[PDB]
Amino acid sequence: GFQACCRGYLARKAFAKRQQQLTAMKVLQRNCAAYLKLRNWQWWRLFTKVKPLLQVSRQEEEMMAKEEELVKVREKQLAAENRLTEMETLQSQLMAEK
Amino acid sequence: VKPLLQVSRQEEEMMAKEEELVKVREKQLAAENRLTEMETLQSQLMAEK
Amino acid sequence: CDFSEEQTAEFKEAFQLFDRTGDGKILYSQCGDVMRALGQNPTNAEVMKVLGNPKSDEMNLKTLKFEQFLPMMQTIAKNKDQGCFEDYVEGLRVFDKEGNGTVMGAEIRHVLVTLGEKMTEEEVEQLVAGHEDSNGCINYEELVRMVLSG
Amino acid sequence: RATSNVFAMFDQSQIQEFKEAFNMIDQNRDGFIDKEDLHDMLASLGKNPTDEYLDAMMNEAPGPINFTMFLTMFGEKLNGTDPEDVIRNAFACFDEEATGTIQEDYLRELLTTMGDRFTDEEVDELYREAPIDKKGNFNYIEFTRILKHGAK
Amino acid sequence: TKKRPQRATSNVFAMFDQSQIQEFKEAFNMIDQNRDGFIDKEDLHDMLASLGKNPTDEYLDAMMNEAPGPINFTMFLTMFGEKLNGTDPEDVIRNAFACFDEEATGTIQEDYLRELLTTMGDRFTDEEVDELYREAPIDKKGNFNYIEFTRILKHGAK
Ligand SMILES: [Mg+2]
Ligand SMILES: [Mg+2]
Repeated sequence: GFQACCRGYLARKAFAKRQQQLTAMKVLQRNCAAYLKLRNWQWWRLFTKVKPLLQVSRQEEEMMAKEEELVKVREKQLAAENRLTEMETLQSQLMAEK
Repeated sequence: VKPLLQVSRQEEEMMAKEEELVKVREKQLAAENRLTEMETLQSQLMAEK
Repeated sequence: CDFSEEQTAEFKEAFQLFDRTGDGKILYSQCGDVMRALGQNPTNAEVMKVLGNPKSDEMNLKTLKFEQFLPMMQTIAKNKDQGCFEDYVEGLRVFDKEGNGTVMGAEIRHVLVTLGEKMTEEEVEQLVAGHEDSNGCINYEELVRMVLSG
Repeated sequence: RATSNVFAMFDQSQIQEFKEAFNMIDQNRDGFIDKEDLHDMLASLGKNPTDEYLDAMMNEAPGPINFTMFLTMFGEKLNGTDPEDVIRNAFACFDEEATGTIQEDYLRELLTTMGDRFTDEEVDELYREAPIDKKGNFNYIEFTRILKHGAK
Repeated sequence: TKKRPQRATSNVFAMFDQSQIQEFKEAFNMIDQNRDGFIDKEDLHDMLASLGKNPTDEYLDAMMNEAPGPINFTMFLTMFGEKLNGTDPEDVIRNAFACFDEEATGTIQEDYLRELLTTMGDRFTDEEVDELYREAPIDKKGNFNYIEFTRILKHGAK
């Protein structure tokens, strides 16, 4: 009687994974469907060469990322010095102990 | 005109973030080597104890 | 049929998700998967009974439709031999030695593989997965509570 | 087609990039694209080639291509596609271990056993102009960039 | 005939990085008063009046003669690329100076640079070296790595 619930739980869980997986494959094949006719578009390959020249990202994402990354790297760099100072004391303490 | 540029002024200033990040990253990378060096010395000295 | 059309529409939509069957059909072996995914908790014996006691080779040389699958689910929902979780939580206590609401995972795996209708090693592992602890024990109460919500 | 506001189709960043591109691809900026500007751009980009076959596509749109018509013809062909982040998130469904590569035969089987069944020819056409390792391994993490034609 | 011909048809990516083109576009965005990619005479006139204390009239005529007409982003970029043809990046000269300096740093001395440009075996005259000396920073000798020179030349340590 309990094995039925365990077997059904797997079928229901596996069915849920297939439901979301089926919808995910739709976006994959759909994105690839239009890409076929779009791949051979003379206006696409020509325009893609201009996108690197525009760079719509600008400092809106670079400044925010660099500013947020600098804080994380700053604390990480300072954190390394903290661990280094702690290890220096242990290394120096062990030297005096040894 | 390059020294001014109201928009490019942020670009040069934005480069300071990458420069400061790269500079801070250099200290972090060097700190990692020093951190591992102390670990080897601390472990080596601890092994002698 | 004693079954509303509201839930019947959702049942048809769920059954149409398989697709991989040539057309609006369903295989004999895959019938249990679709019968257990929509709801209920039929057993292997119940599945073989409602299916008319199919032969060993008949489980891979024939396919059914939805007109025949609907009455199967109807009978499984109406006529059933399952039970509430109060009896399941009390059944797993037979293996509890100390009696602190915990049981070894290996014992549960062995009981599921041997005792009962038997289960493959690929299913028992996924069933016992997630409830790992330091002492290797799995609380039967939490296991049953999680299986009931599935 | 579904006629509607051409601005509501593309996203803010997308429409901004399209406008910035239209403002750039123009030797004589004036809200009117002609064959001369396209020919000059092609000559400057490909080292002075001359493809007289591209002029046979102007008849598809009503007269010369305008920025409005340009956005319209971009949206009529880019329908169904989505950004790269969502594409990577959807690709992350398979594999599970997240190795960044999937077998080519497995991808072909997936593209012909659920949803819109893609013929073998359509699946093979996606490999007639791109690299591939001898050990299979469809570098999806790297193929996401080539999908947008961000090379060559 | 406002639309100019193909005029040579020089590429805009012979050996230039995306950062250079981005900086050039950002600069053109400020000069063009009409904000449409048409650097007219009035645009450069106002630019010079604001920066270099107004031109000498003939500057605008010379700039117009040196251009095929209403200069724009693409035309200006192509002209500057053709003018920069043959110039190598700054990293190349930086590495060359670093590997040539015997001090393992990359410095350059005035007295040593004189011999390197003259007695080494070149066609450098007195004025050729005097111009380089005048173009140097506040110091006429490179007592530091070859970085400040490239910075003041390109206005960007990158
Ligand atoms: Mg035009
Ligand atoms: Mg203008």
